[PDB]
Amino acid sequence: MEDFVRQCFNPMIVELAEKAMKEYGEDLKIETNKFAAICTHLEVCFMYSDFH
Amino acid sequence: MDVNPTLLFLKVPAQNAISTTFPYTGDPPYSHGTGTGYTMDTVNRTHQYSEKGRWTTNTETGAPQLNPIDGPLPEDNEPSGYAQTDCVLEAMAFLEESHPGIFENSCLETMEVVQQTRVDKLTQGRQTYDWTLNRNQPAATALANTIEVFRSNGLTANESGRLIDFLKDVMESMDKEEMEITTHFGKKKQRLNKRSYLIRALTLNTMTKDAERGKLKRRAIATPGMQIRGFVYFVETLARSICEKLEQSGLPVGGNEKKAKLANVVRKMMTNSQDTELSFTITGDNTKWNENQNPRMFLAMITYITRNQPEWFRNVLSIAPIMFSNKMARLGKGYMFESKSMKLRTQIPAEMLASIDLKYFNDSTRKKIEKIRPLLIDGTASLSPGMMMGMFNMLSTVLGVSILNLGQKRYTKTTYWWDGLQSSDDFALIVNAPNHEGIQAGVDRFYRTCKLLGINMSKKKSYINRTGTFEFTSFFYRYGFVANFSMELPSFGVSGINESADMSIGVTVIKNNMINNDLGPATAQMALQLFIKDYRYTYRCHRGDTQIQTRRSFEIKKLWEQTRSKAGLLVSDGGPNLYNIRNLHIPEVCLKWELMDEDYQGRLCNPLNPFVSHKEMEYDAVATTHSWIPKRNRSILNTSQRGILEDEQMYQKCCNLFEKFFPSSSYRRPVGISSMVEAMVSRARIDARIDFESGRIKKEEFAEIMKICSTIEELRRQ
RNA sequence: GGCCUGCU
RNA sequence: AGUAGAAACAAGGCC
Repeated sequence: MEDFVRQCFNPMIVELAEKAMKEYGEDLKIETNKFAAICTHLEVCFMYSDFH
Repeated sequence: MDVNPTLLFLKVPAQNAISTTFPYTGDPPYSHGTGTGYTMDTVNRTHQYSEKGRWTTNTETGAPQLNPIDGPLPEDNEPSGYAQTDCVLEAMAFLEESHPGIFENSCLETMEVVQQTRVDKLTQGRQTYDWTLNRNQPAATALANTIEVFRSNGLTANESGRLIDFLKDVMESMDKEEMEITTHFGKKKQRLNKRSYLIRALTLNTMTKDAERGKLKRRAIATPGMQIRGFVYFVETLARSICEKLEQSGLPVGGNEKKAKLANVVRKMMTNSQDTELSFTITGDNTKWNENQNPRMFLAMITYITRNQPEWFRNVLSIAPIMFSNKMARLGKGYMFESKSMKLRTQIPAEMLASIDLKYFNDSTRKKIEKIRPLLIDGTASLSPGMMMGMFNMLSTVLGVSILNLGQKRYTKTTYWWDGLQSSDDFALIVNAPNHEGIQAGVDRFYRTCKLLGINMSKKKSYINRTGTFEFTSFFYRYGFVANFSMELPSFGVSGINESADMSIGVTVIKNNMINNDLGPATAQMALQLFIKDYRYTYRCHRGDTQIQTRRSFEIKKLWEQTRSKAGLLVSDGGPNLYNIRNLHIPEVCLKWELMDEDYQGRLCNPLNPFVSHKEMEYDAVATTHSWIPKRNRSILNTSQRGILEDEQMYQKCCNLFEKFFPSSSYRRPVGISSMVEAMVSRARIDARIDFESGRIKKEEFAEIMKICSTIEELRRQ
């Protein structure tokens, strides 16, 4: 399912989400759903912030 | 009359005048060469105390290994490494029963510690063997090289910053198909296959031990690699947590607490005994302690301690004995030859001992090589069936405490009983009984049980005498501990850090010895005078009044002449000495504050001065121009590792800039996993934002700093 | 002869 | 020769 998270989002969002997951210690290979959730939350917050 | 100092013991009891028999005033013996003659002997002896064990062949490192555990019970008093697993587990189980909940609480505390510890903790260590250069490098340098290689070769989980993540990286490395390193000789890429890297990760580097007191024959001391460091750290943390909860374990505490514990034990045993019961204190000592603590017993203990704990914790704790059971002991520098007729000498690396002919060596080194050759593999010898030196002292002390506990009269099921205090490699056992044959039976039982657990009492350094007089790791006890002053004698000289540090350290040492080792007032004063004399003679900082001629005397005299209140100069600048028995706890510069001239006072403690090193035994110090730091040997320049100095320069520049950005980096280590540039840029942007919002920064400066940060980010992204 | 090192 | 004691120094590396 890594293709979905890697494609449906921007490269920067997935990169910083990877950094966050590495920070907390998790492995994206196992907890893929957590990776997708983190990317989605980051995209939500960025769309909230931008254009203001 | 033939003066005879030893005849003084006809009147003074041996304990009181025991300081006389400590020749701690002359240079300690120093190893004069290669530690490869003692390492082979250690390997051979370790394989000779376990020869009856079960041989095998490791299928990963491809080297022979010995497995003495559950071997045949010893039949002679000679040292035996045939520890019995059932007996070890019985000792541990009885220890847990006598102290309910010790292991559970220890495991909880260690789980917190392991979940919390950071990779930076591996830097606080002594010399370690870094597997990327096959040399001994400081802990920080070895860790940096290891992390660099891991990042280069695809291992990057340690970037999280936790130590356990680095351990995961270490374990994942051993499965890597082929590691590669980029060591210099312009640099080359050397690729290590799986087996070569695995043998290099398990290898131990052995160097001869220097400055050893109380032995005629030199020993060998080993330093572990960088992969095994973290697991050993976690295991040692668990063992220390367990020992701190044991009343009979003296290892994890200082000298005075050892005195307290031992006195408490003696009072409990001797006093509580009725009139009819006898008592006997054994001031024994174990022989070949390291060559018999088989790591498999440590694995059994670690598995019994961690019962009913999360599997991850159990694995991370068990990994250390598993790696130590397969250790390879790197031989050492290798012998050296000579040619009397041809008038020349040659050095042979220890690696080619497996291939070199035996026509060169002595009649003893030839036998040692002939016997160690079967174990050699790629220049290292298998050393499975024993330890090299400590590295598990806490756990070994736990074992000793268990065997001491095993005689509480609840497990003895007999009139005689024993207890005492255990400090790794040293014990004091206090037997009780209703008759002498009872004491004999108790001693036999203790000796046999220790032999079963795989630890041997030394019968040539142990005596049993009625309770009272006894000794324990050089803390003599005669109805109350007597202070022997000859052990702390080496500490009195100038330590050698720098001027202010040396003054503080010397006065603090004198005070402490007055407190603990019962140093009298007059002796303390004479020690103070001698220390000042030595300090002046070493730092050329004579009193100024004197006509001494030295490289530094001219302007010491000039400063003395210039000053008004000459009784305020620091002893480092030629001032008078103002200490006494009542001022030893006050740092010098704080002592002469009232007597100082304003000009000299201002010049002395000036932050702008370029000598203070911004700080670095607890000696009370005051920042001052006399806190400079000494140079380094600069011996690397000739070698091929010249490039490391440029790396140091660049690292220092970057870290100084970071210090500039983040004030707290110096005080508390900086945490976080964002690259340094990104952190610096984010801090700059937020600082400018807040300043512009309410502060000095205006629109022009805000725009300039923001565009500079934008171009910095652009340069980064390239 | 010159350079470099005095725990590498 | 000398220091020293289970192995070394009595100078070493490079151009």
